[PDB]
Amino acid sequence: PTRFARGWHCLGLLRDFQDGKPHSIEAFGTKLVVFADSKGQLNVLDAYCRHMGGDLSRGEVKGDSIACPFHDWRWNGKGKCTDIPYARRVPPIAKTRAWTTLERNGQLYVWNDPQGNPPPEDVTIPEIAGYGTDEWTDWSWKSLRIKGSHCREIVDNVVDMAHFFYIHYSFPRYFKNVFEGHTATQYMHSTGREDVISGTNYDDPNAELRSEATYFGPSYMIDWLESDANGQTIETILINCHYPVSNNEFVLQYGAIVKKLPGVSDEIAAGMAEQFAEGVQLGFEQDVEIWKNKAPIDNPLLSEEDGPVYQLRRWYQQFYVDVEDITEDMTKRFEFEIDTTRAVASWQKEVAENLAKQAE
Amino acid sequence: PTRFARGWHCLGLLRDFQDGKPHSIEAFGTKLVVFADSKGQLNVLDAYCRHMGGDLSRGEVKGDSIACPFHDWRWNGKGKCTDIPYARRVPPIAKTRAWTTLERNGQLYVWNDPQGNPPPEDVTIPEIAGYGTDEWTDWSWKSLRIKGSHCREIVDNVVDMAHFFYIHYSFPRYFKNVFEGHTATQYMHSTGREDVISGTNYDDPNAELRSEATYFGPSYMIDWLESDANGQTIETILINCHYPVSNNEFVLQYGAIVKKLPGVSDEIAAGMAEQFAEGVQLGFEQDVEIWKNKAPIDNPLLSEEDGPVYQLRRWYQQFYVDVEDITEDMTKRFEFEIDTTRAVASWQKEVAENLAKQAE
Amino acid sequence: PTRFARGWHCLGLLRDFQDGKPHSIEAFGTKLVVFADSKGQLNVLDAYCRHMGGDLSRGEVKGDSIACPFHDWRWNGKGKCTDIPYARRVPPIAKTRAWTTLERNGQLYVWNDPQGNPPPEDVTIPEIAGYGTDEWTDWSWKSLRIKGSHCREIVDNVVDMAHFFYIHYSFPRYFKNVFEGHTATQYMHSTGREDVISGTNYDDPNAELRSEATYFGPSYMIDWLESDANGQTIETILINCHYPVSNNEFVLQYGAIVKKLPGVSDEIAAGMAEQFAEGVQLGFEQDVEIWKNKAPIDNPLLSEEDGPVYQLRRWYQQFYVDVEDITEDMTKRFEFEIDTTRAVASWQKEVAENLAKQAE
Ligand code: FES
Ligand code: FES
Ligand code: FES
Ligand SMILES: [Fe+2]
Ligand SMILES: [Fe+2]
Ligand SMILES: [Fe+2]
Repeated sequence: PTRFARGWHCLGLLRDFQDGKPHSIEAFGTKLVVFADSKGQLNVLDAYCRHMGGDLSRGEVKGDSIACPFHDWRWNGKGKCTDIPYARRVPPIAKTRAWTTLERNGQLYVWNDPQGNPPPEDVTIPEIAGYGTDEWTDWSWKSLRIKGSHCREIVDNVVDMAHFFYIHYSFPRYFKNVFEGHTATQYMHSTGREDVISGTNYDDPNAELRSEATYFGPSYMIDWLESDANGQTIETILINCHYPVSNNEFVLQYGAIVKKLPGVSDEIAAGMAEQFAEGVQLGFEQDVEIWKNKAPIDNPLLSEEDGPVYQLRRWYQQFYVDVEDITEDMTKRFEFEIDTTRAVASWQKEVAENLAKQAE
Repeated sequence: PTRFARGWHCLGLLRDFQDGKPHSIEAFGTKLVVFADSKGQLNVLDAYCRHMGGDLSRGEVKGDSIACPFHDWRWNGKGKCTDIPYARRVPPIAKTRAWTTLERNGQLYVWNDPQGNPPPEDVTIPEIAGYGTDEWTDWSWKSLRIKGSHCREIVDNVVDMAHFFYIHYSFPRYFKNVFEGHTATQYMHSTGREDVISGTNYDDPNAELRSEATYFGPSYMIDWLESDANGQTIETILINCHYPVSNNEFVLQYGAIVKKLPGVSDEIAAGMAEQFAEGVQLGFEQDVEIWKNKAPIDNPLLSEEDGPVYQLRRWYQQFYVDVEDITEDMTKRFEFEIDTTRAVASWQKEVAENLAKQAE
Repeated sequence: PTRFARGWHCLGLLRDFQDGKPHSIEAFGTKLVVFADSKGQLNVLDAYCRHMGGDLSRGEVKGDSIACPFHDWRWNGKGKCTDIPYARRVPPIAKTRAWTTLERNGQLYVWNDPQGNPPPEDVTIPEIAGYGTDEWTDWSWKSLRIKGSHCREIVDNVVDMAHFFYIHYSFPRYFKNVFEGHTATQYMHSTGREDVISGTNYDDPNAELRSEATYFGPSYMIDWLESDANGQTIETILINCHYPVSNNEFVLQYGAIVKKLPGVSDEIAAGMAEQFAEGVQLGFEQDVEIWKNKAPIDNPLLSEEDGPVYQLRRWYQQFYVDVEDITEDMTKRFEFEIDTTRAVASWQKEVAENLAKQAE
C-alpha cells in the first residue's frame, strides 16, 4: 500500500526495554513486540501471533522466547516457534517476521527493509564516543507523535538555513550541506540574537555555537554541538530521530547528553549539565512547534537563499526505491555552501531596528 | 475530488476579524487565513505558505501583507509574495490562491468558484437596509458544525411547508416559492398554535407572522420577518447561511437584528429588541435539532402537500456545474403556491383534539 | 459494499424494548428503530424516514405505527406508510425496509438477509426450556462493542480446545465439535486448575463442568452448562451472541440464567443463583479480554491439537453466500473429537510444577 524507508530506526532507549517484560511499539503500519531474552539481549517481532492472532506484547517472556497469552506458543528472536507446549511438535513452517536489532549508544535500533534483506555491514549507526562514561551524562529523552505529516518534512530541515533566525533566534554565520552515500550533513555556526532572550542553547550572543548534524540513514540524526563560552567550550550531543507509525503518523524522538565540566564536584557538574541539557531540549521544541503546524509541500517555492532542497530529497529518495534502482545522483558526494552574508545583513538590520524600538 | 458550490459564502462577522490579528477558517477542503491590511480592509488567502508549508494563520500582519511564521515571507491580499526579507528578489512565480472578498451588512463574504473566475457584478449580496443604523440592533450571531450531511439538506427547507407546524409550532396559512436566476425565495404567513407555548417568534396565536426568505446564491439566506402584534408590527431580519468545511462537514451560521421600537428609552428599547432576538434564535434552533439528526435523501418520497423539491434541487444544481453548462430550466422563473387549506384543516382538528384533552 | 451474515440476530432483551417508546439500534451498516404497537408486539424498521430522512427512532408511537418527528408520517411494522396526516392520500409506493421479528426466550431477534427473503420455517431459534418459570432466574445481561475485528473471530472459539486451560483456567478433559446444517456445536467437559483461584464457573477442581454450546445460525449461541458439585448439580444457561454494526465493528452480548435450588427460601435461592450467575459472567469476560486484543488471521497456523478451524469456517461461509450457492460440504454433518490426553498431560505437569513452587 504505502512504502516505508529502508534503514535503521531507533525505537527508544535500552533502559526502557530492559525490565524484562514485553513492550509494544506501533510502527511500520503494524504492531511490534520488544522483549529481552535470558541473556538480557533485546528481540523484536511482529506483535500478532501467527496461530490465531493473539497479542505477544501482552504475553510474558519464558527463557529466550516470548509466550503468547492466548495459547502460550513460544517465539524466539529470529521469529521461530520454539514450542507449542501442549503439542508433540511444531508445524514445520512456524515462522513470524523478526526484525534485526542493534543495541548501541544506549538505544535500540531496528532494520526496516521492504525487500526483506538484512542490513549490510557498511550501513550502520556509529558509536558515539563519550557515551557510557563518567565524563558524559545519560540521555534526557522525550517523545511525541505527529499526525497529518510525513517523515520527510523533518528531514527537510537539514538544508534550512533561514529558520535558525526565525525559529531558533540566532544568526547562522556559516552554513554548509554535504550529502554522500547514505548520510546527509549540515554544518553551521551561529551567534544568538541580542533582541531576544529564550533559554535555549542558541541564545547567547557572546558565544559561538558550532553544529555538525548528520543523518545516518533516513531516520536517525546525531548533532554534535559545541558552545564556545569564555575560554571554555560546552560539548553536547543531540539526537533527532523518527519512525513511521502509519503512512499518516510518526513518532519523533529527541535526546541530549552533555559533557561534565571537570575540576568541580559531581553535585554541581551534574546539575549544570542538566541545566544546559534543558536548553537543548527547548531549542528542539521550537522546531516541533513548526512541525506540528505545517502542510507538506511537494513543489516548494525556493528563494536564492534556500538550501539544496531538491538534492536533499533526491538523496532521501534512495531509501524508498529498491537498492538495485538507486542511481549515482542519489549517492554521489554533493556539497553546497550558502553564503549567509545577505541574510545576516538583512537580519542584523532588522534586529538593530528592534533594539532601537526597545529603548526608545 | 468533491465539488463545492460556486458563490458568495459568509465567513462570519466583520467585528470578529478586525482586530487586526490573523484568523484561520477551515473551509472548502482547505485552511484559510483572514487578515486586515494597514487600511483595515480584510484579505483571504490559503493558509499554507507556498514556500515550505508554514501556517500563515499563525503569523502576523506587517503592513499590507501577512507574514509567515516559519521564514517570514510576506503575502498580500491578492496572493502575491511582496517580500522575502533575507533575499534580494522574489522568485517571479511567487503567487498563492487569493479569495475575492466582500464586506457588507457587517459580515465578510468570499467568492468560491472551482473554475477560478471572479464574481460577476450581477451576482452579489444585497445591502440590508436598516443595518448600521440606530434604529436597528447589531447582530446576535451563533455558529456550529454539522457532520455527516450536505449543505443541500439545509437548502431543502426553502420548500418545506409542513415543518412549520411540527417543528415551529405554527400554522402556515400562506406558502409560496419563487426560483429565478441565482435566487430562491420562500414567502409564508403563519399564526401560532394555541396548544403549545415555546418562546419563539412563531409562538403567538394572536399575531400574524409574515416571512420573506431568499437565498442569494447557494449559501446565504436573508429572512425578512414581520410580526403584526396589536396595531404595531415588530420587524426582524434573520440570516441563515453556511459554508462547507469538507465534503462531509459544514459550518452553519445564524444571526438576527431587530428594529428598535420608538418613543421609548434606549435601555427599554434595546432590552426588548434583545428579548425578541432570542425568540428568533430559538426558532432557528428548532431546525438545527432536525438538521443534526437526519439522513440525506437523494430520492425523497413526496406527498401532494410537499413543496417543489425537485425544482428547488434543479435550481441549486446550477451552482455545481460550469457556468457554460447551466440550462434554462435551472434559472428560468419558476413559481409554486401550496394551497395550505387541507393541511391547516388537518392541523386545526388535531390541535382542537389536544386542547379538548388539556382541559378534560 | 460489505456483506453481512444471513440469519437470526438478537438485538437485546424484550424488557428493554417494551416501554413503549422507540429505540435506535445501529446495525447492519444502518440505523434501526424498534417500537411496540398497541398490542405490545415489537416492530423493526430502518430508522431513517423515506420522506426527507427524519429519524424515526426520535419519534413517538401512535397506535400501531411509528410517527416521524419531522413531518409526522406514520409507518407500520411491515414498513408501510399508514398515514400522511395533512394529506388526502399516501403515495402508492410509500414503503420502507421492515425487518422480520421473533420474540422468544425474553429476547428480540431480527432476520437479516441480503437477498431480501423471509426466514424459512426450519431456520429458527429454539425455545429454551426453563425460561419464564419460577424455577429459573431472569437474564443477567451485558453488552459491549468491539472494533477492528470481525464477527467470525468470536465464532472461531467453537473449536478452541486449548484456550480453556490458558484463558479459563481449567482442563478440558472431553472436547468434541459437530457441524450440521445451520448449527455448530461444541461439547466439552472440564475440571478447574488447583494452581489458580478466580471466581468463575470453571474454577472448581472438585466439580466436573459439562458444557453443550451451539450456534443456531451465524450469530447466536446457547451454552447449556452443568456443574456437578457434591451430589447436586448446578444448571445454568449462557447466551453468547453478536450482531454487526459496520464491516469493522460489532456488538457482543452475553447473558445468564440459573436454575434455583429447591427446598430453600426464595431470599437464599435467588441470592445463590445470582452468586453463580456472576461466576459465569466472569468466565465470559476472560474471552472478552482476548477478543478485544487480537488480530484477525485468515491463514491460521494450526497445531495437531487445534480444533477443526477450516471446517468451522467452511460451515460459517454458508451464511455469506446466496442460498442457491451453498454446497454440501458446508452443511453436511461433520464431527471431530480431540483426544485431549497429550494436552492435559502437558498441562497437569506444568500445574504440578507451579504447585511445587507455590509451597517451596
Ligand atoms: S494465538 Fe498465539 S498461541 Fe494461539
Ligand atoms: S514556510 Fe512560509 S516563509 Fe518559509
Ligand atoms: S422526514 Fe419523516 S415525515 Fe418528513
Ligand atoms: Fe531547527
Ligand atoms: Fe424552519
Ligand atoms: Fe472461552
